[PDB]
Amino acid sequence: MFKGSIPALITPFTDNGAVDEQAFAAHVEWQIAEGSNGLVPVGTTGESPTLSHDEHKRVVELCIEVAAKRVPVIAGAGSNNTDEAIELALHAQDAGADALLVVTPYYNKPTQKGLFAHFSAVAEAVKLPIVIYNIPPRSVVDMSPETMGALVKAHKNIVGVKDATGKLDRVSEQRISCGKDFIQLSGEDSTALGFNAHGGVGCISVSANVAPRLCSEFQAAMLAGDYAKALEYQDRLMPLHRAIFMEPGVCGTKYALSKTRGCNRKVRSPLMSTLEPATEAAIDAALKHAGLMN
Amino acid sequence: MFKGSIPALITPFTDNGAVDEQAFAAHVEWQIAEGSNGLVPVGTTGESPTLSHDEHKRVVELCIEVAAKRVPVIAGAGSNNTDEAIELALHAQDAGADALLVVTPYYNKPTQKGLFAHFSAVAEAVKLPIVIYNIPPRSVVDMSPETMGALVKAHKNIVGVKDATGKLDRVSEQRISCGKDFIQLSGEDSTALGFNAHGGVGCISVSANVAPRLCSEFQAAMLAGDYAKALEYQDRLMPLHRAIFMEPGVCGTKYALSKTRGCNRKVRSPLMSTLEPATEAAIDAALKHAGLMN
Amino acid sequence: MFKGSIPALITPFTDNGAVDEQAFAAHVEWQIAEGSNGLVPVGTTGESPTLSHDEHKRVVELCIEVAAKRVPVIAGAGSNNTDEAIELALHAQDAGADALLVVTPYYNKPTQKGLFAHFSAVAEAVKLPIVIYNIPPRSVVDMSPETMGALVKAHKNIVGVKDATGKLDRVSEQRISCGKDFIQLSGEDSTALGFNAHGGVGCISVSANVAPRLCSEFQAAMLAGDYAKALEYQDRLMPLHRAIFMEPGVCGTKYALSKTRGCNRKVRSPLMSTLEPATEAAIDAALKHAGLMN
Amino acid sequence: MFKGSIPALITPFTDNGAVDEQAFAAHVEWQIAEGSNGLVPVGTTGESPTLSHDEHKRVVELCIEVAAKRVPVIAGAGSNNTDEAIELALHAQDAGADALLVVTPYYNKPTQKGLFAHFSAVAEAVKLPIVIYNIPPRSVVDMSPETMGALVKAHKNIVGVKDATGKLDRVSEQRISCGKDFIQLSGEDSTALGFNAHGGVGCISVSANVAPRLCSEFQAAMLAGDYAKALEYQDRLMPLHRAIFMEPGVCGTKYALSKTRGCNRKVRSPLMSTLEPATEAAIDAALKHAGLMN
Ligand SMILES: N[C@@H](CCCC[NH3+])C(=O)O
Ligand SMILES: N[C@@H](CCCC[NH3+])C(=O)O
Ligand SMILES: N[C@@H](CCCC[NH3+])C(=O)O
Ligand SMILES: N[C@@H](CCCC[NH3+])C(=O)O
Repeated sequence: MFKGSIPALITPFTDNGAVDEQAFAAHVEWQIAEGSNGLVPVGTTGESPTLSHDEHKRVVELCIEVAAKRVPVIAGAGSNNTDEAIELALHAQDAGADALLVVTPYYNKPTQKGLFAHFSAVAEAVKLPIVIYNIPPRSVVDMSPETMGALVKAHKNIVGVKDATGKLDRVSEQRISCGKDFIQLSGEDSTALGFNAHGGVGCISVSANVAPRLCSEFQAAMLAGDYAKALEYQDRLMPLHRAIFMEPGVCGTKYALSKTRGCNRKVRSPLMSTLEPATEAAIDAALKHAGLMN
Repeated sequence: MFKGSIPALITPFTDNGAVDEQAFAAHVEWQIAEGSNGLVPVGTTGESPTLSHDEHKRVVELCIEVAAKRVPVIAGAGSNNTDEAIELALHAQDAGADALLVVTPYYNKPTQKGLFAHFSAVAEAVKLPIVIYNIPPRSVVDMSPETMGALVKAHKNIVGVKDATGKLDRVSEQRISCGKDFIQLSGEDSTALGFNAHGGVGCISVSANVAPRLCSEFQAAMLAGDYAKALEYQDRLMPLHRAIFMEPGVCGTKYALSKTRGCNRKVRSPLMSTLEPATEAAIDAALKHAGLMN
Repeated sequence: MFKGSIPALITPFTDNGAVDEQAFAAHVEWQIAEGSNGLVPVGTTGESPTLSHDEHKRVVELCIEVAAKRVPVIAGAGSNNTDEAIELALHAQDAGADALLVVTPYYNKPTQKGLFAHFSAVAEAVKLPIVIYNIPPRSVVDMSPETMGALVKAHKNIVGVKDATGKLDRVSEQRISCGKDFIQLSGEDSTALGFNAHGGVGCISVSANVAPRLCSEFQAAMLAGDYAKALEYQDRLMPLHRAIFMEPGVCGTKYALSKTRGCNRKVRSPLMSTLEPATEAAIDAALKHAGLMN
Repeated sequence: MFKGSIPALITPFTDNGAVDEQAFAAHVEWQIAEGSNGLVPVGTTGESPTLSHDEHKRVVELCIEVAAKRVPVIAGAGSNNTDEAIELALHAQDAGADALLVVTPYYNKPTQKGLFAHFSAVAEAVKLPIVIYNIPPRSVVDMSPETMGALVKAHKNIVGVKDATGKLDRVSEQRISCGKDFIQLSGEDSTALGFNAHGGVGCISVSANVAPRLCSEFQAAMLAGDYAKALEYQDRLMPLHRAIFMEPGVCGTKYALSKTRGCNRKVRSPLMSTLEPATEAAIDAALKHAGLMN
């Protein structure tokens, strides 16, 4: 599949900061019931940076168990250390994941050849399909369409991109360098609309955590070529997309879910369990606009 | 009225550097015959910065004359000096322009309140509709959706935006702040596709100078809601969009037209009448890919 | 000379926006009396963008007349249009200027070869020494040390740079490409200290408009190699440097001068004659800290 | 205590990728013998991202052992996860470190309040002095002078900053918000000169790995107030500063040391053990210019 609305799942915690397994399972079940087309456990939105390797692996395991092969599980296996990425990738494969989401190394700022070496090493270590997570706003480095194309040519299991550049011309450039069959998924909720118009086939989504049905219907409209209907969904959802990201998306999302479903707001430091009053007011207004709150 | 494929017309020069009125008229005639839905004389692509006031005014006059009310003429009237913008706007109005394209002040970096004051002064001085030209990559400053919305509320003749931010979420934000009836036109050829998906109704276009029929058909497909067909045009045109802008777009465009139509490559310093061999090779390949050269 | 504290002079206006010749003359006389080492009429801070060519030329003329050859007059002759730069440069030369300040073309975004052609054309048109004004925060383009070095090699009258990159390693790179004898002047008040440590010999200064004596003494300390004393001046002046630029520097400066010397706050649109309360409070506090107000 | 030339030590590896304890010890001995005034084990340059926790802790231990209290050891204890930072900080304290270098969280992009919470939690967990490592080019987020000042007020053991903003006005702003006694150390080799002119008292240095004596003498000149001599060292060292960073600094440094001292170029993926020919040529030329190679 690798298409449609694919939530980058939050990782719920109890007040003491421990992983809340029952809350996570309930979230996954609800996501599937509401029409989410795939699942990304332990991406950015799943607070990958503040989980231990054991916790990361466990959340991936739990997601696979709960999904029960109903929709593809694209497991977060990203690291700025190639050894760690391989370790996480191998666990996810053994646990029964359907694909891997692998971020460009952050902080250490490798060259394009370093990016090639990193992704090549992961691709050679596993048999699973790999989705490249290109996110310059977080990793600073930016995998060029040329480097991406080289990886596609070299490795049959490098199958797609979660493109969080926010530059929609990159979709067009990636079509040229990687082919029309290369799976392009939006890494940004607010531009998922234009992204699919350029050739994208879905979105790995933060907002889908809050509004899985509306997000799935939005993606279904674009698959059907009904962009007029898709724009109606954008009118309905854009205030939420924006409000969730006024402060870190993880925190915006957990606040939104605390209002709609009574989810816990707890996150791990340096993320904060609190938000500014204006952010909360904007999220409240966006939820009302979307019809998720009265 | 203001929609579809709207070329930001080049201003052809003769070898002494003077405006070539014959070549300009022929270009306008050909643009209309090939399906262009409107005309922007003396925008960025028309080398507004290197024309005198007299020359600027004359090119606007000539465009109006040649158009003969067949398509709307949205006259370039931008300046970083409010006095000059008013002077150019008043001339264009007297000459018979249908609208004005007014850029955000460049170099002097005004505040949001300065932007408001600038556009308010222009709007109060004329009766014509005004399209705000928001281009942070050139002007550095960026008119916020809030400032844009305030201008829309304050002035009935502020009717649209040529949005060259390259941030397609801005279209969605401008829909919220300015309304669904606010006329949004892409200021970037390469993302015109996603731009319309977000609610845009056309593109003020550099590439239309070279491929007016293909660009018009591309825009027509999106107006009809046929985004699958629009993507086919993007496949055909993207190499050209990219190649024209490897070096300044004015120079890329004039090279392309020198190959297809024998147009003079002459531009005014600090723009160059020459390009790098790799740029010319890429433009050549793009023209062949688009079916404009054999 | 071309060294020490060189104010980029404000252009005072009367309430109706006309150039106030008597106020300008008084400002220049006071600057010289307080120890300013040179003068830049009609730079950015002189509101070059909103003066007509006639007004630009007149202010340059007046500055030359008032200075009476006591300190060098480095006349603003910048334009994004090579023809206009030459026109302004030739007038300044005829009027008796000692040098020219020539900005990198803004808005139209030329290539490095375009920058070379622009500065070469100006250099060949005049006999006067030229100071390149490299300001990427306004012009977007950035003259590389390689391009700068090429201009120095090609033209004996390209003698220096007003470097507003804010990247002090550029001073070191420019020493390599242009030589140790190349005159480097800071284009940023807040980093004039580190700039001279790297090999700079002065600053073309906004803050010198407000505190010419303190700025001259600051520069004199660095010339003497007394960087400990220079740091004491930085402690005294930094709050003013910062406060003046919270909003556009022209407006911050004119407010500061309205408080200390009763100068008119009038500027030309899109600059504003007003500031936010917090900006005015910060400038007030900075003036008190510097000892310019009680 | 914390001043002068402080190398951010490389971590040498053997060909199997393991930490080379013999080579690391020899490097530390040589650094101290050549005049380095302090040591930072397992910073960015020490490849902190690609070490395991056990390896990170071991390299810190070894550095402390070899130093034998001759110069202060400022142990790398940075993480984007507050729990990990605390774990690493507590180990370093128990091992006998003199201070901690703690980076702003990377990738997860916390708010200013998140930064405050992160550094507060680390400061409360240990008794050791903490140097904040502010590096927007890697972490994206940027600790403001206001947030830094708040941390200084709240915690007596937050004593300094490794400032890698490359904005030298920040030193002046940090003097205001944090006080004149706040220990400011340059996080950039190429602007260490201007940094100290603004009030810095040293540099945590990549280049010191290659040229420890020249870097120590450079810093000694600035401490003595001899900025003319310091500039002479900048003339000698600038080509090396630049060449080391054409590609990742770790790799530039290890190449330089392979030429001068026979050090292994081995790094951990996604860093590469190879460089472009032009980079190696530039490093070669820089070493010859500095008198480190014939
Ligand atoms: N905090 C580290 C380790 C996380 C390990 C589990 N995902 C990082 O962001 O890379
Ligand atoms: N070169 C000036 C004047 C151009 C006047 C005609 N458009 C500018 O770019 O603002
Ligand atoms: N406003 C135009 C013309 C100014 C002419 C006098 N300096 C510009 O900024 O280029
Ligand atoms: N690769 C992870 C863990 C490194 C742990 C040792 N410093 C990171 O960069 O945060």
